[PDB]
Amino acid sequence: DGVGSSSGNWHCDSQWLGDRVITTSTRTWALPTYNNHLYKQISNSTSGGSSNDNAYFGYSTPWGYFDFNRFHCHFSPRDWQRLINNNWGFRPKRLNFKLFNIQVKEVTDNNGVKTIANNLTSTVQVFTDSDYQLPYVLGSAHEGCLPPFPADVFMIPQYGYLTLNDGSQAVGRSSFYCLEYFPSQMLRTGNNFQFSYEFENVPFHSSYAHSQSLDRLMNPLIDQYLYYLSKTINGQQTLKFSVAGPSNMAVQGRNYIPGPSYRQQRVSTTVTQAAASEFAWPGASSWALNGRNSLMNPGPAMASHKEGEDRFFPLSGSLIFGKQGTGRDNVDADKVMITNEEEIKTTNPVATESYGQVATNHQSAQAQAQTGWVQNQGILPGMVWQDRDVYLQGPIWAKIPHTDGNFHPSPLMGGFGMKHPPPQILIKNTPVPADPPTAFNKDKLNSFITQYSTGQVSVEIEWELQKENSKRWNPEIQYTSNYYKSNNVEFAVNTEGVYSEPRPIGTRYLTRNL
Amino acid sequence: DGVGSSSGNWHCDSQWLGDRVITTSTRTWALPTYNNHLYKQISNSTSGGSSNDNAYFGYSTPWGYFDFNRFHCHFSPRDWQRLINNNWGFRPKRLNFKLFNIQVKEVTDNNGVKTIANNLTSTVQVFTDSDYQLPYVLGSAHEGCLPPFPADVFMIPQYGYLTLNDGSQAVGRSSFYCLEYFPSQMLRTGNNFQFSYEFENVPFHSSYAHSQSLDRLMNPLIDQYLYYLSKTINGQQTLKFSVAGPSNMAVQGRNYIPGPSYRQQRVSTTVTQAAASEFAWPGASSWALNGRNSLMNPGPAMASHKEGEDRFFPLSGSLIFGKQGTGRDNVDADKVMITNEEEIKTTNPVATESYGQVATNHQSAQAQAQTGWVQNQGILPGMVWQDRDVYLQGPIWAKIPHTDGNFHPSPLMGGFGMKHPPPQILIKNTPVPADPPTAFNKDKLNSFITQYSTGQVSVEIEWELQKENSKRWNPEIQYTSNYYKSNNVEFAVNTEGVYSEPRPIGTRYLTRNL
Amino acid sequence: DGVGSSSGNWHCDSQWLGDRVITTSTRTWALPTYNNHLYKQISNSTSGGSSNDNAYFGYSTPWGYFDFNRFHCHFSPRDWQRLINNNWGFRPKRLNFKLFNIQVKEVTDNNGVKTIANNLTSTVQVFTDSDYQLPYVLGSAHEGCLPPFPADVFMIPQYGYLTLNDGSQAVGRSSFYCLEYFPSQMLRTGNNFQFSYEFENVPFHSSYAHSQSLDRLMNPLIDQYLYYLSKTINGQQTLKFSVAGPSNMAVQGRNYIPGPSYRQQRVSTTVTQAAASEFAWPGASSWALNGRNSLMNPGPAMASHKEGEDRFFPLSGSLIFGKQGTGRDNVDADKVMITNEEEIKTTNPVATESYGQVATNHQSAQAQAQTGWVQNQGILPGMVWQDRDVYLQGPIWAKIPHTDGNFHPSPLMGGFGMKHPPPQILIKNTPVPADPPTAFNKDKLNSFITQYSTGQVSVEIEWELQKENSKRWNPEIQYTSNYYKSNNVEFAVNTEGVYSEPRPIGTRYLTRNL
Repeated sequence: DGVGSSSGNWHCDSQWLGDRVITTSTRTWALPTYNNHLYKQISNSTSGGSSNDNAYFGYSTPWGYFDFNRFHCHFSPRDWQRLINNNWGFRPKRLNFKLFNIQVKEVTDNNGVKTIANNLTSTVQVFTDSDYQLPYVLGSAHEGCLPPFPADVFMIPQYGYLTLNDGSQAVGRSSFYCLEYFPSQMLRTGNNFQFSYEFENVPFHSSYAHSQSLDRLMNPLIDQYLYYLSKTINGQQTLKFSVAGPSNMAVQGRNYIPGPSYRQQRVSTTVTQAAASEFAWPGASSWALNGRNSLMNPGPAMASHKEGEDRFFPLSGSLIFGKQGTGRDNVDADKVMITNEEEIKTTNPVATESYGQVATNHQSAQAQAQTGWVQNQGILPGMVWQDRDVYLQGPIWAKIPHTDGNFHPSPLMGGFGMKHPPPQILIKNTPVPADPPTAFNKDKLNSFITQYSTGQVSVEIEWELQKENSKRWNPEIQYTSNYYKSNNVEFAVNTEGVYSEPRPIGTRYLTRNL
Repeated sequence: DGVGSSSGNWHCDSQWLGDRVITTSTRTWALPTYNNHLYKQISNSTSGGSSNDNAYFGYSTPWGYFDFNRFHCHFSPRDWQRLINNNWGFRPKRLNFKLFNIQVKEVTDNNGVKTIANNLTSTVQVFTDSDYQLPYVLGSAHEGCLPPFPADVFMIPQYGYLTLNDGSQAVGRSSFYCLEYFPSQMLRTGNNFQFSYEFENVPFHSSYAHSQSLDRLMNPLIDQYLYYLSKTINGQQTLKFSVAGPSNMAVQGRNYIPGPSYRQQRVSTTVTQAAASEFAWPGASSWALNGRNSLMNPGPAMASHKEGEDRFFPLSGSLIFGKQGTGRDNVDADKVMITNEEEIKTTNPVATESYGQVATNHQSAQAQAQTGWVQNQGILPGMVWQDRDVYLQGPIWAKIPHTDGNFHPSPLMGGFGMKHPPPQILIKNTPVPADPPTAFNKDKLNSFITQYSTGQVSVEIEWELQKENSKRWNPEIQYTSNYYKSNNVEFAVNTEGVYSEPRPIGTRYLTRNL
Repeated sequence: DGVGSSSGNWHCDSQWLGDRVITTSTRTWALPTYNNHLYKQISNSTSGGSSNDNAYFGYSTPWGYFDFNRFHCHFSPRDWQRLINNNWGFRPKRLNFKLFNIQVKEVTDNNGVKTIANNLTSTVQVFTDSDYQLPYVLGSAHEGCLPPFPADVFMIPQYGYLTLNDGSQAVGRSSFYCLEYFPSQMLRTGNNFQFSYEFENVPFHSSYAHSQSLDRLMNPLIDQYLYYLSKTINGQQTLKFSVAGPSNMAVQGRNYIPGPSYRQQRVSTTVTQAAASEFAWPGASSWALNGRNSLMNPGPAMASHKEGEDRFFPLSGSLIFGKQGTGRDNVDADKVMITNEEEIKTTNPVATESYGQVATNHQSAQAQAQTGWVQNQGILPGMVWQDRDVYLQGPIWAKIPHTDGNFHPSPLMGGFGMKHPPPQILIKNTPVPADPPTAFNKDKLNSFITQYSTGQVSVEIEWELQKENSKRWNPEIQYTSNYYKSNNVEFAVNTEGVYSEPRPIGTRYLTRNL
């Protein structure tokens, strides 16, 4: 429109209908100039790294991008509490995104002092990768998302991507992408940008915990009409059979079995434990691709620990969040928040235990029957399992890789897997050259006016709800704040205005039968 | 129609529309009399074999069959080059088949000299197994398909099938099929045969190579909001956590993991390597069925070798084609063409490497953390993979076995899996008895006129194309002939008129993101 | 239709309308099996040649082809005489082609004796290269055309083509063409083939000789109003000028100049001339392409000899025809017929003379004026010329090479140049395999029934005529037979039934002004 007219209003609210909840969040963003308007080839050689498992090749772009792939970007703690305490499931339906109130500033430095002024004629470029023609980086748990607290002003992360690499070198199959080779809208201070997106059909997330275990689905009062091998010896091959009943539930015939497993090493959170060695990488569970070892993290959805063993967690089978103010490198256990998936112990195997035992020979009068531990078990017919729970500060969705085949493409870090997820939204400040020389020079200009941009961003997502119809008589487990006095209110600001999330919040508090 | 009128024309051409390509191929065939018009029980006893893994029971029929289940039967090398260099995928849509210009000949031998003359009144019988009531032998990479060179005249292979066997003996469940118990059209020299077939819906074949690896999908500039266990000891269980970022990509959380594996033994193509033993069968990867060991060949789609290790190939995990003129038994490595699947190293594990490592115990102050190699890994949720590539001389389709359950029924040798593939087309010369005795004899006649038949066969297949919409800036890898001078043109005839295919041609040259 | 019904009639006649003449010719042809149904790579190595100017690479096909690119294939000598004596020009308009009365024979040899019998069920394949996708070999003066005498039975020439070569080797850019990769009609004894072709617009051939010379177009009674430099010296630079008039026609100003030239060495037909050396190749005029020297033959259209010098002919600037019964190698001059282009001496320069003289320095008081002979002269503005005359036994048309640029694409051997000439008509006997073995063998069949085919071919061409409207008073020169007695009639059969053409007949007997 014009310089003196706002191009949008501040929309931040949650609307709770019967089977739907609509979340709207608005944030103020700041966008600097990245790479000084240049594309730069990057690799482990340019970052000084030399281990082959950490080798890479790719490019850093002068473009930024908008990321809102975390639940706390849309749900307040109270809204999250309502969702998890009142619904058996939820899933995103549609998306509305807006950019408005664009403000481009120029920075001039004379001597140790910088002056900031408006550049009303400068432009900012925005486009969406609706055709998914660029590498998708929103499927990784990267920082730079919209802040959970609406009052926080955030910096737009720089967009970068990786391609095929051989050590620090590239190959002929490696691809180079120029983001200026895409049509993009150019916005001055009076312009705004908006688009709508429809989520593809995805299953409802399981925001419930099973009230029954897979091995306890039988009637505890009635025998089965099936027999099991009880005895074998007299005290001669004396085969004896008995009815499987309530007194021996472990040997009863069952129609379904627990889901797959990929065993994790076990770590205790108890201080004054002596470790026998440094094992964080040597003892790690891991998968190899083209000679590169990657850590299995978080791996298949498995129960974090057995009943009563909350002190143990899988070495890399659980999401680890950092508390507010936590450092980047080598922080203590009390500075991080270790999530656990104990709710899925009713259907999924324990992460730090073998799946089971399998016969490994033919027993005879000369050879005793032998069994072997199954540390990793693939998918078998009749298996049932629960996917990893999602969290308030955890990811929402991920892009299913474009491959010939996949099985249960639920993101392993939690969330909804989609072939066509919300498109990447890329933003960049248009370069503004400084005064050029009065004589023609064919070289590209390298002198630009120092600029940055700021504005507001709004994203609205409609969520579909799956209401609970339980006939359970006794009250359910519910997420609740603790009344006991404390120096600060949980999920609030401190005396210095710092917002903090004191604990990870799952979704599985209500119960339903298996 | 009549003796002196052709029943069809020679159609051999390729028509390239926008999203579709129509291939038409015509060949001249010759059909002899098989088994002297008899059905014969066959087994490993009748072929003199005595190893139980090679034991069989079945029947050889006097019928021949038409096979066009190889890509070079329909695509010329130039058409194949266009398809692979300009399309991200393709799949068959519909089929047209024709038999015409039937010519039945009689052969008479007087003394060391044979005379060939037309038998205008004799008939040839043709029918299609549209109901799939006969054993399907087109799903195996058998010889006898239409020649890649249109000028070559080919011999129709004899139809045979196998049933249940116990050693060299049959069981009560074994089935015997009489092909004369089917309605078939009888054609004289003036008649022709034709039918149309519609391919069932199949996914597009992946004629692309990924430009990204599964372990390099993150933004190389932004840290994750997740932590990993870095340290453990002081130099006391001192648990330390760090942010997973660009400097350590191997430990970053990931949503998807590489596909399944079934490890192959590794063989070097380098001459003057000393082998430690004869291992081609003892070292083989293998699966057992009812006490019979079958070689795992080609097995699950896995990367043939790591980067830079082209000299290595899996022992039986790759398709091996023979060069023109190559012998049948014990030929050298230079007489065969070893295909490789290096393009799928971005998503599939290396065939000659373990899938990864899994924890095998509980670490403590007394026991060091232990890990074990995963040589075989089944399907797990979140896995993605690419199927085996198809080749110009490789198979096109296969029949999915009629079973209660299957997973990703893409043929392991490459191609399109279908419950209802193109039906088997069976052809046989009608027996023409010689002069019978003037006195009645109840025994079946065993004196027949020596006959064979010849004619033309045409098959037209419409293929749907998936065009590429890449935004890649740098040029792609393309299949191209080499300009450098040579004695012969590749994919052409020699000075003796022998057509040869000098190398296997895949389909994965273009690139797309993962 | 049927075995016992003719598929066409014998049409051979000429119809003379006002401005059009329609020629129809029918011939009986015989087609053997070429290369034993095989494609064969050929080169100068396979023919034993080692000079680099004669090096080649290409392929010989089992296909034959129909050629009627000679005027005597359509015009009888009397029709040719009428055309040349009554018309100032002519050009082809449209074409009708027919194949009918197909007869396929099988040949069996027992011991030194061959038996020929009909094979009523065998087929012959015919198609036209209407899209010009195959190398065009009809643009060369090759043998194998329809005989000039309608009663002669001719053998169909074998089709072959050449591609890019480096010595006896090929390069990556070399192309291999399979003629079975084209749709073709298959004809039994009852079938026939026909198609129509429309000639693209071409200029009328000049069937006239100019009655004026380019240097004698002025009025012989009137002076010009232009002056020329007559004198220079006194006997001091004394410049003198004079009027150019009838007394000095050589110095008169002229608006147009004779056409281009490329000088030929001069050869006398007079016996008992002593040559100073062997010069037939060393003295030859020639052009080089990629290091290969090709003879300039027949080169640009130039006058064969000056007035009264009929004994001289250019070394390779004239078409040389062989008399009936003339051998292939090293025949005497009386065994060949040397054509001459003396009719174009009025506009074209003499082939064995320089185009003219050009100044080569600046004359002064110290340096005498110098001139140099112009042995080769390119196109200049104001040039006019006549193209090479066509002959009764000479070629009719040629295909203009598909190139970015060309100038006056009239074929240098004479005729009409067309981007889309009459398409090549290719014919082949369908291979008929002998008795195949009773056991399947994957190799292509190499045992075939010995066969050949015969039939009639008819071609009808409509020619447009350009009538003469001369006001010349005295009678014109006309082609006429000589009344004087001779042992045989010219253009007739001998006592042994051998038809002969005793002399080449041009088209330029009538006259018109320049």
